[PDB]
Amino acid sequence: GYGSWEIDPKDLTFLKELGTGVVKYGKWRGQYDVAIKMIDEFIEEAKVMMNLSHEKLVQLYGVCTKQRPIFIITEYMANGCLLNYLREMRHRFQTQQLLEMCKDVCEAMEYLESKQFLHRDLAARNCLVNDQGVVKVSDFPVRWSPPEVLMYSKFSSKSDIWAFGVLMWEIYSLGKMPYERFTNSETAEHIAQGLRLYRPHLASEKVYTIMYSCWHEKADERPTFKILLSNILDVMDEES
Ligand SMILES: Cc1ccc(NC(=O)/C=C/c2ccccc2)cc1C(=O)Nc1cnc2[nH]c(-c3ccccc3)nc2c1
Repeated sequence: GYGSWEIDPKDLTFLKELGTGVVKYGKWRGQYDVAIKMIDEFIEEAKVMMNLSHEKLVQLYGVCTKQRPIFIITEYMANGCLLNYLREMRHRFQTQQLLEMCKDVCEAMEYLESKQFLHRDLAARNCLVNDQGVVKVSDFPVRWSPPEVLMYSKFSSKSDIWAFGVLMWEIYSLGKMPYERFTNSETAEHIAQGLRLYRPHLASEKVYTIMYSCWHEKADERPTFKILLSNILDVMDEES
């Protein structure tokens, strides 16, 4: 048994399909909006989620494991995927809020960092946005990877840092694909040569400094999420 995490499937009301396992929108005891994910490796995700809880991380509500198919149930993020939000919902946010989106993600990642947990696929496509426009972290990505990952499969806290910088770039470019004119192969070559993503027009020089610091050639020279959070706050205070 999964203790207090076990949900009675009878308490669920399915309403709409969200993405295809299969994720659906519904209500839990007719009161709470939820997302429901249908299918040992699948249940591994839930176990990870039972041990992680933060305001900017998509929250597990429970699991249905006594019935096939098995369900994983989370909070419902009304505005969907961050990538699509950036591309399709620009009428709903101003330039000042771009940094707030970065701060939301940075807070989630600082929490993960403190738990010595690696995300390994940080990108806008893996973030969700709620009804209030709050961004939360959810769940080969060459364009989000540092040279040591592409060359040696060297994953660390510093590979999440690199990926975060690319995410910041995604936000400030309003959801452009990083290295938009290159293939994955070309991107890897260019990254190894020390080429870096240009400054998006919406990014001030101080904002760009933050994202650029995430892309230092030497992993050990990249900041931590604790440092990045303080930098973002400082810029927020100066530019707002
Ligand atoms: C159901 C489910 C189960 C598990 C996970 N796993 C993690 O979040 C990982 C966390 C994590 C793990 C480790 C570390 C960090 C984070 C996610 C989900 C999940 O897709 N939830 C969801 C919520 N709201 C949504 N809104 C829309 C939408 C709305 C409108 C349009 C389109 C789409 N789709 C949604 C989907």
